[PDB]
Amino acid sequence: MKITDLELHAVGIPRHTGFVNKHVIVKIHTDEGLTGIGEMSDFSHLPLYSVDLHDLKQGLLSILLGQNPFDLMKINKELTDNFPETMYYYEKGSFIRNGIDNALHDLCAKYLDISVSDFLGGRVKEKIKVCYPIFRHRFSEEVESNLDVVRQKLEQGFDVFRLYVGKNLDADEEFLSRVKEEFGSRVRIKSYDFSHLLNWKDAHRAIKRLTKYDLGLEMIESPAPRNDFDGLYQLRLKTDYPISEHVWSFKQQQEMIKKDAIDIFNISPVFIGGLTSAKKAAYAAEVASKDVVLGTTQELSVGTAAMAHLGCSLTNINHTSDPTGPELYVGDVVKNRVTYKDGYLYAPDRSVKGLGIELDESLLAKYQVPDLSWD
Amino acid sequence: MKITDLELHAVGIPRHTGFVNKHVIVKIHTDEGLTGIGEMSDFSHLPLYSVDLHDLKQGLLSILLGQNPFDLMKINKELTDNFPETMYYYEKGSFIRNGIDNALHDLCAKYLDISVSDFLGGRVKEKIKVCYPIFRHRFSEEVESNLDVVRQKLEQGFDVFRLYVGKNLDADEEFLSRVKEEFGSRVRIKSYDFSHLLNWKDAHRAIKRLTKYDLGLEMIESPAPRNDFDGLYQLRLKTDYPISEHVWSFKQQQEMIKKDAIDIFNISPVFIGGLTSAKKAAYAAEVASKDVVLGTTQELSVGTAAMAHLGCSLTNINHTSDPTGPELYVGDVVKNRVTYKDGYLYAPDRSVKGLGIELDESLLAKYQVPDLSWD
Ligand SMILES: [Mg+2]
Ligand SMILES: [Mg+2]
Ligand SMILES: [Mg+2]
Ligand SMILES: [Mg+2]
Repeated sequence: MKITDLELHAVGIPRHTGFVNKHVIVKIHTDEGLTGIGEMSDFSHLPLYSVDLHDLKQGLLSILLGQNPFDLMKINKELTDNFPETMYYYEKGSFIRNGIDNALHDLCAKYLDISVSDFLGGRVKEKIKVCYPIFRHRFSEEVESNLDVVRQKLEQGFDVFRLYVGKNLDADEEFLSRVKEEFGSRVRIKSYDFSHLLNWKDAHRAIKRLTKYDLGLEMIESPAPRNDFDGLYQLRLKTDYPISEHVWSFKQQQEMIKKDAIDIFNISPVFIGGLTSAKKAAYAAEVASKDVVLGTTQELSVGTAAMAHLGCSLTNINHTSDPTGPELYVGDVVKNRVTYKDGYLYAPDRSVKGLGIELDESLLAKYQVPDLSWD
Repeated sequence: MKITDLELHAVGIPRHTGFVNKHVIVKIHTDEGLTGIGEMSDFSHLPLYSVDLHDLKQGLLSILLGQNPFDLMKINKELTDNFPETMYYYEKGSFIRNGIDNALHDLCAKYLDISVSDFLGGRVKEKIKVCYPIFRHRFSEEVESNLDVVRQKLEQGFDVFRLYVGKNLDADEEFLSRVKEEFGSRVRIKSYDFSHLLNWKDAHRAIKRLTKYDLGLEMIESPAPRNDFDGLYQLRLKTDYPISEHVWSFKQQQEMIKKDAIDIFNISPVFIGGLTSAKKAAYAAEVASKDVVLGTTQELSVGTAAMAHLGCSLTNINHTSDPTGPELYVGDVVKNRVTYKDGYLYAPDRSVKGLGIELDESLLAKYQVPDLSWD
């Protein structure tokens, strides 16, 4: 069983709002005709530079050519050697490793004629609760429009949301007030995400005023600057609600563990380098008796399916997760998108081997983009 | 006075050893006909991906177009907003910001008809001591070769070196023995650099045996894994010699200051985002009563000149520095290549406005490379 070729398809799929996120669909071919598919999800994040995919295909091929796809530990070590972790949330190297590792899982699973779920440790549950995002308000005028979004998604089954806050507290508070007023207990906002915008003391004051509204609130996410472990710790001591933070590197996770800086580790394959790395992160959390939730960068169906399988295999996910990326896009590049129902993400049919998702060539072509350049 | 255009020239200049590093020469044009030149030094570092320069030029132009080059604080803020610090030693965004900010210094100085030295705080000295690098031995068989290097470079005036260690302590030890044997006090090895290869306890063991040899030893550099602040501290306590570490981000530097983890801050524009950022880092070290030394990524003449001006303006450089990049290359792209005398790097003629270095279009074209792709 050996890797014989690699394909990278750049695609740009617009969100209902207009922004066109760029992703790279991965295909790993073997000598036995089995192909693994993966997704280097959402390259549209700072820094404001873009990677040469022609050069990248060459580098990755030199690494993968002739390898046994089942050598996940060996391959991932080499990937990390070439694409180091940098303690940076949006390191493009993480997205890259993610697409490759996830494609390898699909490949191995297909080879064994089993679902990726069975390759990841099996099932603990068949679905995991997720939430839909309401991006941060900048002006009070944006409130009405977001209430429409809430009413619309609730109508579709999403009764839980997560709100990005910190930019305009008066607006944040107006929104929450309007939500409690109209929906009562029909809607829950499980997290207030500050996206690392405020210093911990400023976040403390914000938390104090926003939490006057508790609509099934489960956590406060990223309430301090990136890598501010001490600030997270101090804030955790002053806040009743669990503090959650994204895991973007083992070094960063190690520090938050050692310093008992947070309560919930937000793990997402794309930010940590793939399923192999995400599992290690989740297990590290488990060994430390810490809670976990699956985060998101807003991936398409292929990337979301990866989390569907991983999420349904973990015993330490005790809160609502975030992967609802497909809901923000007008399209995808698969024959059948991931399944959501009543605010839950379902792990693909366990009887279907591999990831349980299939690429649609006509759609790959339709959304194809020449490169990953910015606008 | 406004920026009207930008040019990015990718160049590949082979090292005497053969390896061809890639750099990007920067030209920032204005409405008054004045052009600032800069250098995005050595992109040939991991991660194993390359930046699209056509896309990069568009992104940088969108930032700089129409701006007043004297608004250094405003521009650097916008540069950092688009190219965030990542606590990673070789973040390509740092090299990018460096080239731009350095070109802005040249541009501003040219406009004012003054040397960059006088735009940076003037002169404290006219030159700074530097050292030539002896890269780490992997096999004892290499000791002979490196000894020939020392003899040749000493003959050329370089009486101070820095030795990279950690791979083969037996070899490092043999080399140090042979050098003390053949040259005695004729040569000094001011630093034993571990390049983050060993965990602090293992480095402690190495240090104990390597420092049996003291040829004007000034510091032990990077004796702990990248960002291992606690490790640096513990090692700072057990080591008599000063501990130095490279500064790659303000967050990293802030933490090393807070924990008093090191004694000497190794600052180099390329790793921190340019002269503006390097000055802030140096001043922060000064406020903290800490020493500074100028580091290097092996830049060419334009990049080295930036440090020559900077180094000669600082009051807290009390040790030998590292910028001898030009010595490793077979050529450059300037009319007046940076040279050294008796192991010293002199600040450029204070009578020459700007950086004091002029590009040579013929050499620029000779060493031109189509892109920054890997080989
Ligand atoms: Mg978040
Ligand atoms: Mg995203
Ligand atoms: Mg060093
Ligand atoms: Mg270098």
